Amino acid sequence: TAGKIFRAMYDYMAADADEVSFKDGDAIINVQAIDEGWMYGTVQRTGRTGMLPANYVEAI
Repeated sequence: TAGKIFRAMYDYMAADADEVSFKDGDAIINVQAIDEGWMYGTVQRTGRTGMLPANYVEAI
């Protein structure tokens, strides 16, 4: 029942207040998903919500 969840694999560095800073090993959820472009979830490491590069995080 809605248990896809995701996971990051790199230490992305937010460029502004629109992205997030998740590191490899941290987990995240999925409030949105533009696909073929960027993503959106709440950093479980702190709770900030922003965009994420699909070329960094992946599913598990």
